[PDB]
Amino acid sequence: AELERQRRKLRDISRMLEQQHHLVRLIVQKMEIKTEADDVDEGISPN
Amino acid sequence: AELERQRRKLRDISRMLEQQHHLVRLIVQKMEIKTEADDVDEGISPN
Amino acid sequence: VDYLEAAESGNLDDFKRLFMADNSRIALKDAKGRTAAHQAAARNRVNILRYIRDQNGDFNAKDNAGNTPLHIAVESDAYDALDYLLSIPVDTGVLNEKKQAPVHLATELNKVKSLRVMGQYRNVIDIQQGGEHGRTALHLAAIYDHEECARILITEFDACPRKPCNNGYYPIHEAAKNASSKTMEVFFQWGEQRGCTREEMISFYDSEGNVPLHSAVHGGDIKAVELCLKSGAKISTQQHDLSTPVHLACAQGAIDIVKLMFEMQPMEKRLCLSCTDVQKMTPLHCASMFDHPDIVSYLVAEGADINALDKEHRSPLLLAASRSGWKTVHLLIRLGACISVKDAAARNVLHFVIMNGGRLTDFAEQVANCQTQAQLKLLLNEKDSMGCSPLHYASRDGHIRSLENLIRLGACINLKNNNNESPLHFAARYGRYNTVRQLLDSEKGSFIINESDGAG
Amino acid sequence: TQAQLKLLLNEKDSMGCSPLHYASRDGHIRSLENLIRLGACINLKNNNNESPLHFAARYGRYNTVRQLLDSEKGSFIINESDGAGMTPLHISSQQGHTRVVQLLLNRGALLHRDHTGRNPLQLAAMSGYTETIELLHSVHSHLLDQVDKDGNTALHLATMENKPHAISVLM
Repeated sequence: AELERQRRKLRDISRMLEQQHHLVRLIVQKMEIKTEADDVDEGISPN
Repeated sequence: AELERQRRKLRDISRMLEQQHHLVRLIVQKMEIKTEADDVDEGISPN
Repeated sequence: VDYLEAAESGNLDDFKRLFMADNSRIALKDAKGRTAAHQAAARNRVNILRYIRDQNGDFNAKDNAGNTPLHIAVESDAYDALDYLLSIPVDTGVLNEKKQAPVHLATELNKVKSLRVMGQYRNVIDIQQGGEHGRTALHLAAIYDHEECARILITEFDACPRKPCNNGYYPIHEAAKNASSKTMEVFFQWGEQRGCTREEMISFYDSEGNVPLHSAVHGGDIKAVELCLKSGAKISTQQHDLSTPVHLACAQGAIDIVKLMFEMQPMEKRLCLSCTDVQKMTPLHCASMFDHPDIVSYLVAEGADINALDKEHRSPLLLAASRSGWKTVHLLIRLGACISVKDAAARNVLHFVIMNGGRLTDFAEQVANCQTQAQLKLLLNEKDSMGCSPLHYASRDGHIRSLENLIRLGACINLKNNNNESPLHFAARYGRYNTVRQLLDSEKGSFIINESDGAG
Repeated sequence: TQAQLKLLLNEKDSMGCSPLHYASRDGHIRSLENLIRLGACINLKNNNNESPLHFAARYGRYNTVRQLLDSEKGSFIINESDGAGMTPLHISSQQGHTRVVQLLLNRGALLHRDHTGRNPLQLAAMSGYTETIELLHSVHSHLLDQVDKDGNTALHLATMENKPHAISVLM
């Protein structure tokens, strides 16, 4: 019955951590152009 | 008996990571108004 | 315990009475911290060893590393005691814990005069004796660059480097890999006077076919190369991988060595420099594969074959672009690259620029300045084997920045591959959001918003 | 005391490791430059005949490798064996450090066998590192199917110790 304790790890990393990536990309928008992130596009890789 | 290794993943993401969301929201408070976060309220969504 | 401090200090006729008391203490040949009576010859006790020879003591010690009585003397400075020890027919072939005969200590530790003491006897010992990995006593004079210990061995003990180790290497190979520039000099000059000549050492084969000019550029020493060229080595002798020394240099970027061997042998530049090995790579391929933009200036000036094909059918321009060397593809274009070649999957150079993240604005700026641009922008619309033009490769892999440049230079938007798919069918399929958005708001965006494919 | 008391820079311990071995083994990029600046010996070998570059390639220390090579005596040590016969291209690819074997190839590390007979792709296939097999095959494509002294290919060696992810790639 531990399967409900397999979603409590992804309840937090998909609402806080996935938002946490957006907060810091909001910061570096205002100082200097990053090269790795904002030169590829969103989506799924073919390989 | 692996159920005690189902709480060691949420011992860290609820004390460091949940605090980590607060540290960066403390940073962007002092530079520029973010629009997605500080226009909704705390709590649970109905859907 | 009485003869321990007696044979080391007194060593004459009262130590021998104390060793007669030490044999009366327990017995002769008793153990100690080191060994049985090994401390006599360690302090050059000739008369105490003569009394040990008078009482017929042991001549084979096992001092926790099997350092025998002859090996315990040469490890210290015991130059005179060995002259009595080698007058006695003692066994001179026991190996230590590190697999060393007493000859392999006098060269590895640069004991110069201890070899000369062994040289007056010369018939009780063996010079072709297998050491560590089967390295004979002249391998270890070639590794550590002990030129004088190699000077003694070859003219007094009468040796020649014809004894390979258990891996194939000859002593001319080990001296050339380790950049022993001084030790190589005494083989080619002072080894001539025995029967192992210059033209015969220079043609030794390794376990891979390495002539010792191949092993002169594994070591990267410019002085050890020109010793092999003065002795008459050709730069055309191929390995088991069919590589010449001009392939092995130029893959290191040794600009000083590739021009040096072209000065000493100007005849071979026709026979090499068009000398495709296994994998069919001319020496110009090997210098552009590893991004060396100063050798590929030199090799074309010496009359190279700028666009010679290979296995998998790649020009040196395509080979230097698949490795993402972008300093050496700007050089080949301004030097006569013939940009029309296509490899085995019909991918031209613009396929490799986009799929390796290369910058494309300054690439097209090179072809414009090199005046090829008159009408050589038909390779923007040039399909590969699967029909994919280079605008398909941009939309399939993200690359928002280089997508704008293909549209700005006038690539065809609605160009279809063999399954009749436009690049918008690629962009929508892999979820590329910003790729879709900047295809649609260009020209011909209203024509392609609702367009079918092979399936409908 | 410095008149000549900098011979303790080249002074081996019980295991033969000079203090430049201790720098490369444990990272320490900042103190690695100071030993080289003060004139420590680069190619000094311990009791297993291993230079510090053999230590740096073995533990995946990227920036340690990069600032050993572009000093003086960096062309002498890029392809140098050890007691077993392995170059630093063998050691780095055996452990599967992909960014180090990428670095050594771009600076012209040549290819030859070790004492067993194996090339750098035999060793990366003995371990299960299927990221280093695909790198080495793209650069040097001829060394997929050559044998060692026992006649084994790269497929026998990955089968003798049960790496099923490195068999589906080698086939």
